[PDB]
Amino acid sequence: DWNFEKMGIGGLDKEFSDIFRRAFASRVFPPEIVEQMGCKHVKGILLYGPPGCGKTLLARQIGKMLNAREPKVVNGPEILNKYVGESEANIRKLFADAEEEQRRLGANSGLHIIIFDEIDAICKQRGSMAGSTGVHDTVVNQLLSKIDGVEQLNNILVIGMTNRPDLIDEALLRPGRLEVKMEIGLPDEKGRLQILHIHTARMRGHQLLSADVDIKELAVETKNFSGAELEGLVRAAQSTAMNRHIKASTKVEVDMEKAESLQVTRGDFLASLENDIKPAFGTNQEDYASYIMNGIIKWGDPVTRVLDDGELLVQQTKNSDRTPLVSVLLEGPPHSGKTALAAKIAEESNFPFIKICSPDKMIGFSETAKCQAMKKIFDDAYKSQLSCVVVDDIERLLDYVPIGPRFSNLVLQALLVLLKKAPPQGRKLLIIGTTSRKDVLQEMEMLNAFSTTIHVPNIATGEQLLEALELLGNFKDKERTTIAQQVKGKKVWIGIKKLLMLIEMSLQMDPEYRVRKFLALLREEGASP
Amino acid sequence: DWNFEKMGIGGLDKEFSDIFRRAFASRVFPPEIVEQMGCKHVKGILLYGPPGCGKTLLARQIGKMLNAREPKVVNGPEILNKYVGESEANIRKLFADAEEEQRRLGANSGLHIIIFDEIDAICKQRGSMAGSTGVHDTVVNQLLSKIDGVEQLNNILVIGMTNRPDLIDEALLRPGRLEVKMEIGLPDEKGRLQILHIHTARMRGHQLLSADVDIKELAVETKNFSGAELEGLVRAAQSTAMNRHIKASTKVEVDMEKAESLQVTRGDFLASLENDIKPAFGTNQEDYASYIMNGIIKWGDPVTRVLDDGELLVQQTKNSDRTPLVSVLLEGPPHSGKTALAAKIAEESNFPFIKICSPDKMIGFSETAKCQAMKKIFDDAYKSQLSCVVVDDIERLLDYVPIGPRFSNLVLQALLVLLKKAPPQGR
Amino acid sequence: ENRQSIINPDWNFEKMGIGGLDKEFSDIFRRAFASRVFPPEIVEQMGCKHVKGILLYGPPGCGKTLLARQIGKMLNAREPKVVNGPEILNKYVGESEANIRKLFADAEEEQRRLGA
Amino acid sequence: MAEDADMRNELEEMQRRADQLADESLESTRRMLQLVEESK
Ligand SMILES: Nc1ncnc2c1ncn2[C@@H]1O[C@H](COP(=O)(O)OP(=O)(O)OP(=O)(O)O)[C@@H](O)[C@H]1O
Ligand SMILES: Nc1ncnc2c1ncn2[C@@H]1O[C@H](COP(=O)(O)OP(=O)(O)OP(=O)(O)O)[C@@H](O)[C@H]1O
Ligand SMILES: Nc1ncnc2c1ncn2[C@@H]1O[C@H](COP(=O)(O)OP(=O)(O)OP(=O)(O)O)[C@@H](O)[C@H]1O
Ligand SMILES: Nc1ncnc2c1ncn2[C@@H]1O[C@H](COP(=O)(O)OP(=O)(O)OP(=O)(O)O)[C@@H](O)[C@H]1O
Ligand SMILES: Nc1ncnc2c1ncn2[C@@H]1O[C@H](COP(=O)(O)OP(=O)(O)O)[C@@H](O)[C@H]1O
Repeated sequence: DWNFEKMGIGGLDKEFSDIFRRAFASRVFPPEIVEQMGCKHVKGILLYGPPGCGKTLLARQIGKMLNAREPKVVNGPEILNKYVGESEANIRKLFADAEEEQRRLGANSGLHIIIFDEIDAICKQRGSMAGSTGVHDTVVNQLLSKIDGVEQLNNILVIGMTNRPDLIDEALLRPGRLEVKMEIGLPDEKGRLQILHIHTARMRGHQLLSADVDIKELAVETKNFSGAELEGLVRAAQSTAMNRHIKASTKVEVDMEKAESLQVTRGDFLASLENDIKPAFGTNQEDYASYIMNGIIKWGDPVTRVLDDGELLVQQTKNSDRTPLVSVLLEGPPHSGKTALAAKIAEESNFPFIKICSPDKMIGFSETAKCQAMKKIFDDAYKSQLSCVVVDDIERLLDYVPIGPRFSNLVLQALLVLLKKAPPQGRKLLIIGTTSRKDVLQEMEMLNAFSTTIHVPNIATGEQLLEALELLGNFKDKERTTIAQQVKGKKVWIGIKKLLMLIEMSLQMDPEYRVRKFLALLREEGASP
Repeated sequence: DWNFEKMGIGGLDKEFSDIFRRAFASRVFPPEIVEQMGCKHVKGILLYGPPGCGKTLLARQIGKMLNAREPKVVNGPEILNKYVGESEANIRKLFADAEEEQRRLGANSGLHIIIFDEIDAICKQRGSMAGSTGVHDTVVNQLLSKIDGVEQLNNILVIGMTNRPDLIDEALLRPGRLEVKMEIGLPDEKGRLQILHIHTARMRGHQLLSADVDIKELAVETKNFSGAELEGLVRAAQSTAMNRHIKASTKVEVDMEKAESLQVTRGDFLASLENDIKPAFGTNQEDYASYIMNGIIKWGDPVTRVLDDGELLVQQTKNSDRTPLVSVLLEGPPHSGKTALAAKIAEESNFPFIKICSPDKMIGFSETAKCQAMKKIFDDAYKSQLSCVVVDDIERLLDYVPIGPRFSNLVLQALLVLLKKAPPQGR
Repeated sequence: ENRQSIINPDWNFEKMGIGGLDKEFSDIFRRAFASRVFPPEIVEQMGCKHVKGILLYGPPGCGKTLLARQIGKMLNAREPKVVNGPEILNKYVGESEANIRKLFADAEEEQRRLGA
Repeated sequence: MAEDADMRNELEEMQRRADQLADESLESTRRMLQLVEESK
């Protein structure tokens, strides 16, 4: 009475199809032909992937699908003991019921499933430098000699799950021992829709779910959510809708009059999305609120030009096929506002994965740690169909100082190598970078890597300054006229950030001296290229 | 017999309301409706914050609010053992009863509670090879496999407490494991008032508290106090009041005439508030007597200008929204009296968190230690609605020497990065 | 049964054998142990815990241990458990904590057997 | 510092004390006494 709709797995059609074909295709064809072919049976499966994507569920459902014995289970390092030669006595007792039904019943036995777990804790590689430990290097040898040894078993099946497939011993993954290897990854829109249907069917069954909740919008609005977080979202919404009827002021009592009209509405879903769940391979509005502090105001024409260039680069990296990697550099004089524009260009991209590598989280780090952190950000970025990464304030990332000069040469060489590494076949990536000293970057031969360049100027005319003042709306008509008469016949050179600081500084005198103080401050802050 | 007014907690209405909503909401609704939804129950909680703000109290009060059997406890790293394969046995020994009862009874079993403690001492991130690859990557895998494995449990609840929420592993904090994360922080005025009203209830009932003491003029004079220090203040006042009756030096002797007329008066609170308890996120009066050693004599006009400019800079950082972070540099010829004026400007601002980072407390340190010390002070400065940090004698921090030149680059980079980092929202 | 007899039947200060400290002892007595001699009725009515330890610092050789032992012999307490700092550390995993965890055993046991 | 990897253990048993034969001897002796009493 097995049926795929019963298992309750969504978003993993291809993986299961491949597993079924490879492993269970030779145990269902008529025996005579399978004998004529003269082929043995596969006896291994390995599953790996990032946390929370449906590995243990798959193993459990495979366990429940077979007409066989009750599968064993080994919860991590559960086969260790402190005596000599006891850590291997528990490794021989697992294969001790399958070796008895092969001698007696011959070739009519039944599958004996075994399910390891966190296999990377007792199956790490053996060293050839004579640096063994004992906890392994005698367990691994016994396991290897028991899965495939001098005498042959043909009625077993072994399943393994792990998060770090690098460390597993190599002699244990040849086509004789663990032949099938699968990676379980994040789903796309269809997978999320299927998961939401699977997790909402029961509620919908008993007219408990409201009529104005639509699942397609939620599927669209949850980007790069893993398998577990959708379940958590649904559970949080249910918990809120259930708590709406409980009073915990003095004693906890349930209102039975209103408890019959229980219903879950999309307001609960929106509140849960806003407050409770926070994904890992997505983005949250905190970053754009911490970097774009005071929004963006169009004080002139150049802003639109910069944004348009960003748009063109985004579209190119999204549609092309020859160039799956493009990068650009934003540069200009200091205090001109060139880190808000990069964040805005990235935010308007509408890519699924967005990150900001900034040297605010690396105070006190030695260069090794900086290299490793950058590598772990890029490695995380190599697991999505579209991405965007921002490298911020390069000059502070190399530890530069005009005297000497002095800097780090082990971090400048993990950047020149990481700007020319194409991602795994079939994906795209866009890298943006901001700096304030182009010439120094030009002496290090770092402008060859970047594909193009964009320029960000300062306010350079009285009309632009008055437009910015009107946009901010600080000084009123008479003060604006006075400032116009006092500044329209000159030239100005000042960044926007300094303008905000100067306005805030000058808003502290008494109401009859603010304009004079502002003009006095602005006069000293005057320079030229 | 449980009602919130007797739990003995104050200043944590929102935290407890949210914890109750998320963790215990679905265990008290009628079973029929819950079964007509098919939902599991949340399996963990995490509490973190500065020292002494009410974490263990909350855990202890939760442990005895439920009708479960008595909770287990793990007093830090008490699961470690030297022999191979003996730590994981102690880890496996905790979930046994829950497994047995789940297997036998079914969907009628009662709750089983496990209360970890100082969880950061045994659960650090895996993969930090060459640091920990034995008895610290096989004591985390076992826990991961036991909390949520191939066998299903539905009758456990786990609680963890830690001062450093950055070290803990990542695969141990996803929906399906420890997933309700709260933060316990310093209280605002109402919190202090509630704590004081909680901690002086018995005394007022028996008429041992004078009618002179006011608990609304005492919540205004204690800024950036935490709960532990308010408790200690009350206890110090009680001790000072008690000892005032014992009149004996050679051999302990107890009077009885005035022992009946025992009372606590405002004088005791004033005497203990300024002489016994010293907060950790507050001002200190000794520094402004060790730096301003001979006062500020006014020898002309140039001395009444720096102070006015300091006043203007102080007033700007208090009534602004587009400039939460300010800075200023005082410079001049040597032997000109710079540190005294900075100390005076800091003193005359009335901020509730003033600290000085001087280089005579770092004699003999290396570069990394200096970085860590400055970072620690600044980190402490981010948990207070207002602050003022003084950084004097920069060239000594950098270790400048004209020959060469020679100095420290790492400290310079840390200092140049800490001068334009904004605090959390609203501070 | 009132536990007001924590004070040893007979005690003088100067006779203890300590000379040179007269404000340290006064402040310690006031701030720490003023609640171990008052009759239990009032202490119970006011509902206050007791101080759970103190710290002593100074040069080496000025008589710190003597004062600790005298404090202990004042309150009819049991025999103190003298320990040394660098004598607790050990090289195997789980030994230093075992040494540190073996000092609070008798207190817990006697708390179990006779509460309060 | 250098943390010791851990440790491993070895065992050496000792002879057991069944002390069960004496029970049979005592039962037999009691039967001796019964028969001896009857004969008289
Ligand atoms: N495709 C899916 N369909 C439905 N539920 C899913 C799916 N993938 C994951 N889940 C949810 O994940 C929960 C448990 O996840 P699972 O056991 O697969 O985690 P894991 O990633 O293998 O574990 P870990 O990261 O802790 O090593 C399941 O109860 C189910 O709710
Ligand atoms: N049109 C604008 N362009 C850029 N920033 C703007 C604009 N209007 C307002 N701002 C605000 O001005 C500030 C720009 O400062 P920003 O953080 O970009 O400095 P920066 O160029 O990185 O300087 P630094 O030289 O210190 O590294 C931000 O608060 C941004 O919100
Ligand atoms: N919010 C509060 N309400 C009432 N009493 C409090 C509160 N916070 C602290 N206290 C009192 O102060 C004591 C502080 O001890 P507590 O167990 O809360 O410390 P903690 O935060 O776990 O400390 P740490 O983790 O730094 O060791 C509490 O036992 C209680 O006596
Ligand atoms: N008007 C004043 N302004 C500043 N300090 C004064 C004034 N009148 C007296 N003093 C005293 O003079 C001393 C000021 O010296 P200070 O400690 O500031 O030296 P400094 O400038 O840091 O020295 P150096 O550069 O040599 O390290 C303090 O004792 C201060 O009390
Ligand atoms: N205040 C004091 N009065 C009399 N003797 C003292 C005093 N302080 C120290 N001593 C002498 O010092 C000795 C003990 O010193 P000790 O307590 O070991 O110093 P520390 O605590 O610094 O190690 C005793 O023999 C005692 O006679």
